[PDB]
Amino acid sequence: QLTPTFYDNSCPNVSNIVRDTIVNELRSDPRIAASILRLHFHDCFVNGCDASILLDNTTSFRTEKDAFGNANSARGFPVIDRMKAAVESACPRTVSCADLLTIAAQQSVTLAGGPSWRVPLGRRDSLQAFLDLANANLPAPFFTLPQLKDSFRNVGLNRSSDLVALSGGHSFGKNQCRFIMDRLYNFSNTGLPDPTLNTTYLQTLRGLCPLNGNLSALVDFDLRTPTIFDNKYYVNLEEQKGLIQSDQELFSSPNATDTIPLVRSFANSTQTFFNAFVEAMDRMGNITPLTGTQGQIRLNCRVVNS
Ligand code: HEM
Ligand SMILES: COc1cc(/C=C/C(=O)O)ccc1O
Ligand SMILES: COc1cc(/C=C/C(=O)O)ccc1O
Ligand SMILES: [Ca+2]
Ligand SMILES: [Ca+2]
Repeated sequence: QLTPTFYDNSCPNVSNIVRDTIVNELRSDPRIAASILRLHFHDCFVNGCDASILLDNTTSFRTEKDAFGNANSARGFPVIDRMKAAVESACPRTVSCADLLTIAAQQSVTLAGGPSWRVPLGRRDSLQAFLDLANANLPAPFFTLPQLKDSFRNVGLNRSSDLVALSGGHSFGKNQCRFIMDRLYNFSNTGLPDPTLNTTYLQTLRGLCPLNGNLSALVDFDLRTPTIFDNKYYVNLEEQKGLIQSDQELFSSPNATDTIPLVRSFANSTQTFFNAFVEAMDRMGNITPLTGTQGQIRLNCRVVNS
């Protein structure tokens, strides 16, 4: 069983080292906190939270970094190496990359103004990466609500509260024009913009993402508080101002009978959202972990030991 006190004896300062590393990085890159949370998410949705996503290419297996969901998207890997090196110096061969990334995600959320809690620990590192599993498991921004739900259930999260609460991760962070071009100019081959996108916001987004423009240009997930982790992400949905398709569907989809009340619940109370996010976060963090003697304590998160 995973436990929050796993390193209280072997490395009582792991959480502190991780925090300081993020605090320093945030001064030169205010997007790092969001990037790190996403890395933990993409790690857990592929064979569980086993740091498989941090592994680089080998002649035997391809890195998950080249998955459609990570390629020219996932970021912050060097920052993870920095906190890892620091932790290894403070406590040699003690903290796994999988646990490190979990703590890093929790600290990122807290540093961004989100809830604060102690994540369960005791996960160990994988001996391989799963590129194909990543392309199949990572949900896409153009997914319908049914697909989004299927995606979460596929990894072990059956609750709609998991999807709605974890989707709150979009209360900060950036998104490329590339993933909303369809919503702005030609949604589902209708030749028209997505009707579930507020017309006034549509205009704003079209200005940031003109047709035939830079598809790599970055746009904020939350027009209200772009870098602050809060429940404003849900208020946007209620106003049809969710950035990507997968966001707005939680409130506009014909299959959203169960997600709508959850969206409103989180939008009405920060405490309600924070509690659900913590609960959902720990559930995601409990997806098929390697524990005990399974897997290893990777010294360099990029490669398997020795
Ligand atoms: C429900 C399905 C989800 C889909 C379809 C989805 C899709 C995406 C997309 C398209 C981006 C933009 C990537 C880019 O432009 O390169 C992104 C970024 C992000 N996502 Fe999600 N996401 C989902 C769930 C989540 C979850 C569960 C979390 C974490 C709890 C999360 C946290 C983030 C963060 C923080 C960013 C911004 C990262 C950065 O700015 O570096 N996402 N996601
Ligand atoms: C970067 O932040 C920290 C680093 C350490 C390192 C200890 C060691 O190397 O023994 C301890 C506490 C910290 O908050
Ligand atoms: C950029 O982020 C994502 C992209 C995809 C898929 C892209 C594609 O199939 O072209 C899936 C999940 C993601 O989180
Ligand atoms: Ca993984
Ligand atoms: Ca916000």
